[PDB]
Amino acid sequence: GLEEKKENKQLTYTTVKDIGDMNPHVYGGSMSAESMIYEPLVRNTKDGIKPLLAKKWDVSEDGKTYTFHLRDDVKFHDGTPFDADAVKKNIDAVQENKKLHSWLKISTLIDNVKVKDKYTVELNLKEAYQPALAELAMPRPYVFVSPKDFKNGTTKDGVKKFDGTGPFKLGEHKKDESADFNKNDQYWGEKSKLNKVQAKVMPAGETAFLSMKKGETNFAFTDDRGTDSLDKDSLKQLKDTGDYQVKRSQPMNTKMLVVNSGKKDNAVSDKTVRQAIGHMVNRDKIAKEILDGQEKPATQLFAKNVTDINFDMPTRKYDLKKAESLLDEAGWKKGKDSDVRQKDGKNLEMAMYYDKGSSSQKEQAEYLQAEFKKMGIKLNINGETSDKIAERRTSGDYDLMFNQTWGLLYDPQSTIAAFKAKNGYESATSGIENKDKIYNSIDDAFKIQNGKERSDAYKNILKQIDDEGIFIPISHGSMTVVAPKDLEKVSFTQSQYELPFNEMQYK
Ligand SMILES: C[C@H](N[C@@H](CCN[C@H](Cc1c[nH]cn1)C(=O)O)C(=O)O)C(=O)O
Ligand SMILES: [Cl-]
Ligand SMILES: [Zn+2]
Repeated sequence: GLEEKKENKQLTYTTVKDIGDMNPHVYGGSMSAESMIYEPLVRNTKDGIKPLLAKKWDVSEDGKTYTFHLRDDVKFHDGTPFDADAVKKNIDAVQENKKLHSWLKISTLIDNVKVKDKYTVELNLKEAYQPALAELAMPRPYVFVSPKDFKNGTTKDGVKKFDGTGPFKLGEHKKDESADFNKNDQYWGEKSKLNKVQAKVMPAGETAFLSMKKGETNFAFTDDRGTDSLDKDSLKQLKDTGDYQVKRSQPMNTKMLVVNSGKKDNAVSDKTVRQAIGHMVNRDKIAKEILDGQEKPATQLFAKNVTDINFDMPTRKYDLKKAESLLDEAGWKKGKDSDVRQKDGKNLEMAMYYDKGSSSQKEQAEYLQAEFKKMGIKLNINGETSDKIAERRTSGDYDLMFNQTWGLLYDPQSTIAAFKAKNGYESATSGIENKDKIYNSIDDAFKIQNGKERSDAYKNILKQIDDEGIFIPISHGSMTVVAPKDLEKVSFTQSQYELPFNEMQYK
C-alpha cells in the first residue's frame, strides 16, 4: 500500500507502455526512463546551459571547436570509468548512424572528436553553430552508454547492457509488466532519496485507477507520447481519498490532428478535402466540453509565445458551410437520395488513428466521427498503441492521426526540422506540391542569425503548411503528475519527457 511504499522509499508508477529499447542512441525507448539512467555533457535549463558530465568548456574563436573539461569522479553503472575516451566512442558511435539523427542539425556538422587528455575532449564542427550546446543537452542521442556495452564498438544495432552514469540503474525488467530503476549508490551528483522507482505496465482507465486507489501503484505522469493513464474524474477521486496530490506543468505543446498529404489512395491527398476537414474541428467545444476546460484551445501549431514565433496566424475556423462548399468543389457531393458523400462511385471514408491508452484522444475521435457522419463522411477510428501510431507516422499508413508537438526545448525549430524527417512528420508533408521549396526554406531558416528575420522565415514556412491543411491544432497540452500527498520536490524541467526522480523525497 501507500504507507509501505513511503516507508520503503519506493515509487511505482502506472503506465500503459513498457520501457522498450533502452539504448539511447536510438529513439524507441521510454524518454523518462532513459533520463533516469543516462546523462548528457550539459543540461539545458530555464537558466540556460549548465554543467553536468562536463564541468566547463571552451569554444574556439571561429566557433568550430568545443573543448569539454570532464568531471573525473564519474563511473558507469558497470564500474568502468567515464572519461574522454568514453565520450569520443559514444559520439563516434552515434555519428556512424547519423542518417537517423539528421533531424538534429549538429549531427550534420560534427566533423570529428579528439581526446586531448584523460578528462579533456574536443569536438570539431564543420562550421560554427550556436545551438550546439543545446542539442548536446538533449536526452537522445548524445548521452553516454558504457563502451563495454557496445557491440564490436557500435551502438547502432544495439547495446549488450544498459549502463549509464545517471542517478538510477536499470534493474529487473519483466517485459510488458514492470521495470525497476534502482538508486545508484555510486552516483556522482545529487543521489536519489528514493531506493527504487518502478514502471508498472497496465491498461489505462479503470485498471490504472484501481491500481492507484489501493496503492499498488502510487504515481503517474503523462508519458512521452502524451498519454495520461487517468481521466479528470479519476484524478478527482484520488485527490478525494486524502492520499494523493495532482500537479500540472505550464502548457508545453500543441496537440493536433495530422492529415496525410502523402496518402495517395485516399481523399486526404486532395488539398481541397484537407481544407474542408480543417473547418470540421470544433476546437472550442472540444477544449471546453471534451477536455473539461483543462487545456486551452490551439488556433495555430506553435503558440504566439513560443520562441521565435511571436505572431498570430489563426488557422481555419469551425465552419461546416465552408466545409460543405469545399467538399462540393472537390466533387465529393451528397445526393437527394442520401446525406452521404460520393465521388466516382466511391463513398468518402478515412481512417483515423489514436492512442487507445488516451481517454481524451478516444473521446475526441468519437466526437469527430459523429461530426464527420453529419457531413456524409465515414470516419473509421482505430485505437492502437502509441508504438503502432509512431510506426504509422513513419510509414505513412494513415489518413488522420492524433499527435502532438515536442515541447519547450524542441518547438519550433526541431519540430519544424521534423516536417522533413522520416521519423517525424515527413509522411504528412510528402504530398505537398511545393515540398522541395518548403524543405529548402526549412534548411535556410536555421542558418538565419537575426531573430526577427528567422521568425519571418518560420512564418513563411508555417503559412504554407497551414495552407496545406497538414496539421489541425486542437488544444495545448501540459504534463500532469499524480503523486503521494507526502512526496516533496515533484517539479517540472523544460521537458515534457523527464522528471526529477532523484530529487523527490517523502514527508
Ligand atoms: C528523433 C525523434 N524525436 C525526438 C524528440 C521527440 N519525441 C517525441 C515523443 C517520442 C516518444 N518516443 C519517441 N519519441 C516524438 O517523436 O513525437 C526523440 O525521440 O528524442 C524520434 O522520435 O525519432
Ligand atoms: Cl494557439
Ligand atoms: Zn521522438
